[PDB]
Amino acid sequence: STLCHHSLPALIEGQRKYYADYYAYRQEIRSLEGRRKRLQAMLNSSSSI
Amino acid sequence: MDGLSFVDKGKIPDGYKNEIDQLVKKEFANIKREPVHPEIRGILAKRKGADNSVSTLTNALYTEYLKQRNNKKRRTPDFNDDDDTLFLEEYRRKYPRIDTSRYIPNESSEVSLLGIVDSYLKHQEIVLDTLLPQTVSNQWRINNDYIRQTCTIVEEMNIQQRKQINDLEIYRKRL
Amino acid sequence: MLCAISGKVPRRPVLSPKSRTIFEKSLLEQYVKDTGNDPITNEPLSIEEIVEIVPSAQQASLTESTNSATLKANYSIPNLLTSLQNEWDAIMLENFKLRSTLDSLTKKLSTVMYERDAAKLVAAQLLMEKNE
Amino acid sequence: MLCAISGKVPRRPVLSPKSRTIFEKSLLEQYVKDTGNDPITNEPLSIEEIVEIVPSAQQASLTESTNSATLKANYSIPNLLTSLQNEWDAIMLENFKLRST
Amino acid sequence: MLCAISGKVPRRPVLSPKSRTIFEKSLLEQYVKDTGNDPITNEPLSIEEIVEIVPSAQQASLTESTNSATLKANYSIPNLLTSLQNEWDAIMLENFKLRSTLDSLTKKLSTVMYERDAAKLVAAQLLMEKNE
Repeated sequence: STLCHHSLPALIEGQRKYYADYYAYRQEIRSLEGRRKRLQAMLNSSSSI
Repeated sequence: MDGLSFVDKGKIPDGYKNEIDQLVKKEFANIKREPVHPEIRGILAKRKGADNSVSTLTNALYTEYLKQRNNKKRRTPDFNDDDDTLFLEEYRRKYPRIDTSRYIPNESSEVSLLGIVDSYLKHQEIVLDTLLPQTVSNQWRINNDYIRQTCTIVEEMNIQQRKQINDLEIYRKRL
Repeated sequence: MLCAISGKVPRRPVLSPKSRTIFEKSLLEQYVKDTGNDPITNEPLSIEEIVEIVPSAQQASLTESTNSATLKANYSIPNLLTSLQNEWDAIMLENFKLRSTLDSLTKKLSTVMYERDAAKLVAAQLLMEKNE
Repeated sequence: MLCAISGKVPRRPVLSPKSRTIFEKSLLEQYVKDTGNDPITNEPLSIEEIVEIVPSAQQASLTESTNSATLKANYSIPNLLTSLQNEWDAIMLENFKLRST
Repeated sequence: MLCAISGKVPRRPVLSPKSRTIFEKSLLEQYVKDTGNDPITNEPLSIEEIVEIVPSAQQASLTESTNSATLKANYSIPNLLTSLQNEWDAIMLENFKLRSTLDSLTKKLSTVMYERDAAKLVAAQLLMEKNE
């Protein structure tokens, strides 16, 4: 009863939360790289007028 | 616009969030909705296996369940019949089941059926007298040990998971 | 059991030890006379090595009673148990495929919810900067 | 051919080299492990002396296709379970008759 | 260690080299016959790649004591038949629950995906109006 009703569900809910937080952290890293690229692209586009 | 920037949640007033929720509702109304989103079809296309006999039986049961659910909703809305119990009642009504109650002896019972029952009882007696006493305690001990170790392992996994979540939240706070 | 040469139920079943296969006595004896070899493995075989399968007296009474409906019942307990086992394997695999699809859908649902909320925040910032 | 113990068509046929008789593998192995003897001749027999009969590919396909073709009409799990119960009752009646006699 | 399909203790445990995971031999062999793939990774897998694990005698005792009707003092053939029927009922109920859940989740996911796409559209539209 303790395994099936508590410990497993808690493990799975933790795993789902970790998966979601990891995807979020991957997005944040991509957004930081994308800010640096968007700054470079703005510069290059202004230099191409 | 793939690089959705991480906007700091605290700086935006809630009025702009409610207005954006309304605007997103409006555009979601303008979007034509397919019954399954195109992206999901790729996932669901992995489900298609072989047409095993079981798959036909389970499809049949689920389809008949959907028909009975519809008809009941059309007849009596007050029944808080959990879907499980309704499915089970339908399966019990339609499909032939092992009837152990035919083994209860009665004065009117045929000698054949009494003899069947007597043989079943005699085998049960032999097992209970000679076999189970020697093993049942050992079986329970072995199962309890295995389960206890499993519980310990799953608790350690839970701890390691919470640690991973915390470590990741630390990393996210260093960015 | 069928004779591996004739494909018919043998009237005098014999076992070749080399191939561990059942034959009709007359067919195996004739093939061994003609070739000296087992017809399946081509290993050398002699008439003295052939094991003649004795039908038990019970098997004789049963092979009269095989017209009885209780042997036409194709539902021997081992066969029923194995059919049940195969249906259990099939159900277990269907359930596993279902669970796997459900889990993948759940991970997708979470990912999409995060995309939606980040999008909505970006939109609310742009709307703020547009009304100012 | 039928197993000399069960009177049914075997699923893993084996030959005793002593009695020169066909049995179901599981039944013969159990009887030998209990008694150390062949169940018919009562001659001493080991499990390694048992000759496992290799079914030809036509025999394998026939065993699968007889099972398949005749179960096909009642292949639903509920029908399987009902048939199993009825077969158990038949066996228990036979055992009871034997014991009574 | 439980079979990664049934969630039960495997009676014959086998390792997939692709997923490095333990399965019931019958279940994994059947899945490979049906799909040619590993059930976890979907990488291609042949039957000859599966590494059958050799059970120690203690593992045998574990397999026969775990999830065995012989644990209970009501052990009898009628009770076995009833327990079997009950397990079949539970499995059918589980399959029904899985299907009902998957349908509901598919609908919820589709909804949230259309909401995400709408939000992305609104964000782009706002950025366009701000840039005009």
